[PDB]
Amino acid sequence: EEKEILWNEAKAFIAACYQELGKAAEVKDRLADIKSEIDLTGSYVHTKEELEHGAKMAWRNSNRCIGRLFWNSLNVIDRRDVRTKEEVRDALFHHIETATNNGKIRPTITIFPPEEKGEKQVEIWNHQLIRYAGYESDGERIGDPASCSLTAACEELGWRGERTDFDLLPLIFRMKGDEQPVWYELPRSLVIEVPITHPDIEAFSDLELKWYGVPIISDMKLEVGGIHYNAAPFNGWYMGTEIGARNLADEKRYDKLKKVASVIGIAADYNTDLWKDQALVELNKAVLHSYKKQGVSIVDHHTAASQFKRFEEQAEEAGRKLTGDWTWLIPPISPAATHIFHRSYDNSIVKPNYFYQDKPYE
Amino acid sequence: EEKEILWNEAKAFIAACYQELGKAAEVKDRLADIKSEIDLTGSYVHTKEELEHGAKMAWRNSNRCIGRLFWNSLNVIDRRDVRTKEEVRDALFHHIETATNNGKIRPTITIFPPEEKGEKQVEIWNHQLIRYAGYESDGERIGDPASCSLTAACEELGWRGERTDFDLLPLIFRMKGDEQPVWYELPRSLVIEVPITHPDIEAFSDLELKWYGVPIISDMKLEVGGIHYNAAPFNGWYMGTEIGARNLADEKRYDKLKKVASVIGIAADYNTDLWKDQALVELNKAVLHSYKKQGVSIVDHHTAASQFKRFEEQAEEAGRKLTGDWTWLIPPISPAATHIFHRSYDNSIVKPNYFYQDKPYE
Ligand code: HEM
Ligand code: HEM
Ligand SMILES: Cc1cc(N)nc(COc2cccc(OCC3CCNCC3)c2)c1
Ligand SMILES: Cc1cc(N)nc(COc2cccc(OCC3CCNCC3)c2)c1
Ligand SMILES: C[C@H](O)[C@H](O)[C@H]1CNc2nc(N)[nH]c(=O)c2N1
Ligand SMILES: C[C@H](O)[C@H](O)[C@H]1CNc2nc(N)[nH]c(=O)c2N1
Ligand SMILES: [Cl-]
Ligand SMILES: [Cl-]
Repeated sequence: EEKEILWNEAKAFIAACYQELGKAAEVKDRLADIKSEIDLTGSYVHTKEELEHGAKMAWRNSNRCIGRLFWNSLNVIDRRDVRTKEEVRDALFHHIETATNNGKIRPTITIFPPEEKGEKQVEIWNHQLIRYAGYESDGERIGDPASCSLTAACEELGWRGERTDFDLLPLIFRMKGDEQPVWYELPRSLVIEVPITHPDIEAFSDLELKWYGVPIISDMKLEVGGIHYNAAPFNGWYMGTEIGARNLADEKRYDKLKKVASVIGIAADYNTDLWKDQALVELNKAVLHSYKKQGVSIVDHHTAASQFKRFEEQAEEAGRKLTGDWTWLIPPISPAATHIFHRSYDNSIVKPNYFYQDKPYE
Repeated sequence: EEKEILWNEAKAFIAACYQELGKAAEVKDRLADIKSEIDLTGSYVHTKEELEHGAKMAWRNSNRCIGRLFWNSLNVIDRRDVRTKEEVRDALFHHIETATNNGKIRPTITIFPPEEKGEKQVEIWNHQLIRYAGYESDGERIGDPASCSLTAACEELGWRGERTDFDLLPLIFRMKGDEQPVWYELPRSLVIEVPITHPDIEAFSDLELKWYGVPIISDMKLEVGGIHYNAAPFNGWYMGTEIGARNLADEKRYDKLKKVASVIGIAADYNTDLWKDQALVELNKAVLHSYKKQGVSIVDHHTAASQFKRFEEQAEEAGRKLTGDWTWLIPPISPAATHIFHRSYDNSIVKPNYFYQDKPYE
């Protein structure tokens, strides 16, 4: 049955991929080649063209992503050749470097060898290649609470964090055959961080807030034509709200809204004063201002929504069905000021796509 | 089949209603009475107790309502006895008066005779008993655009609006047997309006904004035990965002955000300045402040969310399944600052409930 799934998915993908690439006539021969290869080896190997476009199609089908307009300009790095943890580490290091691009962020995906028969060749433990550690012990909470479990797992493996609020987690991944994952400290020269300041309010720097430049999802599975790339880290640039309205605002994250209200000089006593709402706006203005001042790529949620509208138009123009998750597409601040809020979306799963997978820790 | 639907719904409602009222033992006899009455007349008549609790159950099942905590304190006015348009008008006038309660708004529903065999006894054309007219002609737009079609329909019937931005629409409803609906101008002494001022910014009054005190939905069908009350106007108090973030903010409504940005002294040039977001906050602070200053009941979205959390707890406590529409429950500003955003809801339709129905105009 597993083979049948692979072949069925392969047929659907190769047809669709080759149609889009204008290689329609080559479908029959390519499928035959694949049909034998599956019959022989229990799997098949993508061409670079199929892989590159498959990763682009997968971004295009990401229902929760508001930034899908630029799906076709995705930078794909093919690292199916890696065999050693040294190679994995250097690929991950390289991904950070080239994607960061001195602030002018390049949407990039590095693709590692896929699962053979459910067996992972490489298993990345990081949720993001760049993320802050989190600590919770006897009342004392430090750093990013969302990283508490991974941090504890890393401290099992001989790593120790400095316990600032912004400890960079090391890269941690496990190779096929090894029982334990290895970990490597990130070179600080590879990680751009942005100090959060406010354009008008000088006291905002007293919060001593900062965030990393590049969000690189590293725990999701890329599925292309029945092939499971469990290790394929990808990145874009931040939408400001992700940092200002969530990472730094959520009670179960950095929980900074009360201190923001204090530095911007407003009371945090009454719900009717809408101080949380005011704090969210100024903090999100601070985030956008800070990234721009440092020359690190970022987009506000209004501009992002406009771009997503173009994506919707582009999709209809090309005769493709649009899919999307309304609950995720709406920004967490002023969503009714975007068009997204005022229309509906089909939340169907189309492949190729990126999927969740179980954590090896926890 | 229609009778079978009525009887099936009647069985489900009477059982459930009487369980909750602790009148469990009376279910059998009451159902027999109903079974004969349906067999005889093609319908059945609710007791005052069933009607009152049915309307309360219906509010409790309103998936899109964030204010369901106070479902059991709903003030039910039984006007199934009305036969004349004079009686309908005076009932509607009375509803406005008693619900307004000099600002201390009482959640109230006035229930008119139900459909007999799909035939409406009374047909209310108003979307809300109190709403502003809207005009669009050769480029010129005046008032509330959402009322454009109803306003045009009213001006067919001999009514004429003054064409201010806040013309009160007349009550307009049609009686069984009449081809045309009648219309009655609202007494201004019955309608509380709130001038919008800002607590800190004096120039906000230059916008000359205002809104009516009491939102009274009048075009929805209340369904109770198979009985269709197509005319049953209900009201609560406003959540501030409904006015500040939607009615006065939407481009297809009053579209006031640019003028708000001007009076609060910020530029409306760059998306990255988040001026819309800032304008939304100050305008919503203005709305809340204004209603409080006038002693007209209103609730901010944070407090409302807290109350809705209690409703969720109350529901689990009493062993009732919770249903809700996530897309409607989240407030249009700072939704991620509420618990609603961070959990999911089953959007199943439970009866009794309130439903949409076709407009007689349009
Ligand atoms: C170009 C800049 C990009 C922007 C501004 C953007 C924007 C967003 C945002 C705001 C989210 C929601 C994240 C959250 O709430 O946690 C998101 C989710 C997502 N984006 Fe993008 N994105 C970008 C690039 C990409 C790229 C390059 C890919 C992959 C090829 C991608 C795939 C996804 C996926 C899979 C999710 C869902 C993750 C999840 O389920 O939690 N995006 N995007
Ligand atoms: C007590 C004060 C109340 C508050 C603060 C409240 C809050 C809300 C809000 C904010 C909405 C969304 C409206 C919109 O976005 O257009 C809503 C919808 C709704 N509420 Fe309530 N509500 C209250 C009382 C009531 C009452 C008394 C009923 C009926 C018995 C009711 C039934 C509904 C229904 C049926 C809807 C959905 C209307 C639609 O589908 O568009 N609510 N409520
Ligand atoms: C590619 C990208 C761009 C962007 N602007 N922002 C992001 C952030 O995306 C996130 C941020 C946090 C969680 C998440 O979901 C992936 C995990 C998978 C395991 N379950 C929890 C969610 C995805 C990514
Ligand atoms: C009872 C109540 C309380 C409250 N705070 N706010 C409202 C406002 O509710 C609305 C406000 C606008 C539209 C609407 O929906 C009913 C119509 C039915 C016909 N289709 C369009 C929506 C419901 C009601
Ligand atoms: C398409 C989408 O369902 C629509 O814009 C909804 C979203 N959530 C909402 N929520 C409320 N309270 N009121 C609304 O009118 C809407 N509109
Ligand atoms: C329960 C609900 O789906 C959950 O809170 C979602 C809502 N929408 C979201 N949207 C984004 N972009 N990111 C999120 O983490 C969430 N969380
Ligand atoms: Cl993030
Ligand atoms: Cl309204």
